[PDB]
Amino acid sequence: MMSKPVLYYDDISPPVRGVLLTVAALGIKDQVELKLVRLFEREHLLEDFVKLNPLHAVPVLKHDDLVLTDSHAIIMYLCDIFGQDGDFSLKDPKQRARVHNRLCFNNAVLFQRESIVMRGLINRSIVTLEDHHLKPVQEAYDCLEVYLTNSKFVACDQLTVADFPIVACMSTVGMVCPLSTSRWPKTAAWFETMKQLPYYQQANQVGVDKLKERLHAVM
Amino acid sequence: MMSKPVLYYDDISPPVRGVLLTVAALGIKDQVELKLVRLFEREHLLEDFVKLNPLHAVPVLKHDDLVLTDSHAIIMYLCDIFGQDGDFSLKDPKQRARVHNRLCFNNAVLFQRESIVMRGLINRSIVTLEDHHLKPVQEAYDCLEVYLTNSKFVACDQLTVADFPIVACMSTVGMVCPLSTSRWPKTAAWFETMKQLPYYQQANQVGVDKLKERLHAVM
Ligand SMILES: N[C@@H](CCC(=O)N[C@@H](CS)C(=O)NCC(=O)O)C(=O)O
Ligand SMILES: N[C@@H](CCC(=O)N[C@@H](CS)C(=O)NCC(=O)O)C(=O)O
Ligand SMILES: O=c1c(-c2ccc(O)cc2)coc2cc(O)c(O)cc12
Ligand SMILES: O=c1c(-c2ccc(O)cc2)coc2cc(O)c(O)cc12
Ligand SMILES: [Ca+2]
Ligand SMILES: [Ca+2]
Ligand SMILES: [Ca+2]
Ligand SMILES: [Ca+2]
Repeated sequence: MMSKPVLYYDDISPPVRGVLLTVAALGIKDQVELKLVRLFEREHLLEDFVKLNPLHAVPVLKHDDLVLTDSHAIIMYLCDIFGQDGDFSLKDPKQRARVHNRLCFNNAVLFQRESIVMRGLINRSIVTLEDHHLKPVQEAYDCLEVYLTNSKFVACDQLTVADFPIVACMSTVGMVCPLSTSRWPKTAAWFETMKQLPYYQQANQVGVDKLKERLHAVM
Repeated sequence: MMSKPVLYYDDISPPVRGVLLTVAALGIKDQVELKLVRLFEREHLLEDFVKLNPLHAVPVLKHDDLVLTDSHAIIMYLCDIFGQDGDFSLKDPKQRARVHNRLCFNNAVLFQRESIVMRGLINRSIVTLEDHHLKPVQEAYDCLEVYLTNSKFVACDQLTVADFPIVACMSTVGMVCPLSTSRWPKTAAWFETMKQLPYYQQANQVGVDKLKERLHAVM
């Protein structure tokens, strides 16, 4: 009779996969109900979903009357109510701020730059990738490489929920802007490490593979 | 001998002014030291600042060894350590998530759309504003109008720190995409309310006026 959060989702979306990765890492796959909202079917444009989220985007989390409409806020909230006593705890204010700071980096920099390119490719706004498209992504790689020089994972020396949105993005934009282990060695090593998490395949690779298939169709 | 946070800032920046508004609202203007980093002088490109923040952007907050490089994470952190027992408290997990959700809206939607237009204008990438420029801003207004129909302020019925980044942005992009009280009545009424906060003039209007002058020069 506990209230279960409901995650409105399409796992081709990197923001969605950041949450899926988080749900698995926190061990709460059984406490979060899923509700599929298929982007290529345009189910995010249905009147109910637009009423739920005027941004008409996934993911969305509904928990009782709480409606979160950004993967990054969903991730922090799931940590608060399910991860306070574990390895992903955000109880310490400086630790919470370190993690939040890198969530902001993903939301405002890395995913923004990935989505300009990916949205243009999907809607056929771009047919050929020019340097104007990939240079901002490589600048984001440069920043990530600095972060992963200063700590072992994106926000500190331990894995945190901030690694999950960034790796969801990294594994997506990587198909059009591949990581060079020589130019970004700390980032490549971190990427390889994250792919080895036991839940990486079901929480992130499935969705990447579906998007790769959609991109092969449009290119 | 308490450690004072240091805010690296230029108040022409809406993200900076979201923090300045927060600092005043929390009553901590005396607990946060300021360090000016002038964008038009290119002080954000100096080697020290780039080492501090590879994104070479303001604001930055340094507190002991903690370095936050996004206004939205700075705002949440200042609430945690200075506002836990007051009217802007984020101690409740659902309240924190509501506020964080609208910070994400500002970081990922409203400010992103404001900055594409403002950056293009400043660097002369755009000389005339076309519908491709203002339509995404008006879509963001449509979402904000929904939020302000469901609650009195952006995140709930009380003023929260989420109102401050959004009003910093709103007062900036408003100079190129004016709010229509007939098309967005709840947003206009909220905007007028925020302008009446006693700290609005020094924390936000000064910086807007400087940017208006910079825009008059470039247009
Ligand atoms: N900042 C948001 C971004 C969400 C987002 O952009 N989702 C995309 C898929 S990657 C979407 O649903 N797009 C549909 C649309 O924009 O109409 C988050 O992290 O949740
Ligand atoms: N998401 C960041 C954005 C910061 C940002 O874009 N700041 C701009 C001024 S509005 C800047 O310093 N730009 C300089 C540059 O990009 O080189 C935040 O909210 O702090
Ligand atoms: O934008 C999209 C859509 C999408 C949205 C609406 C629609 O009708 C069909 C596909 C689907 O997957 C994505 C994955 C990304 O990594 C990204 O940056 C953007 C998108
Ligand atoms: O981008 C800028 C710069 C800027 C950055 C670097 C520089 O060398 C000179 C001005 C200054 O003020 C801004 C205000 C905004 O509201 C915005 O969206 C973007 C900017
Ligand atoms: Ca179930
Ligand atoms: Ca309906
Ligand atoms: Ca002082
Ligand atoms: Ca130096």
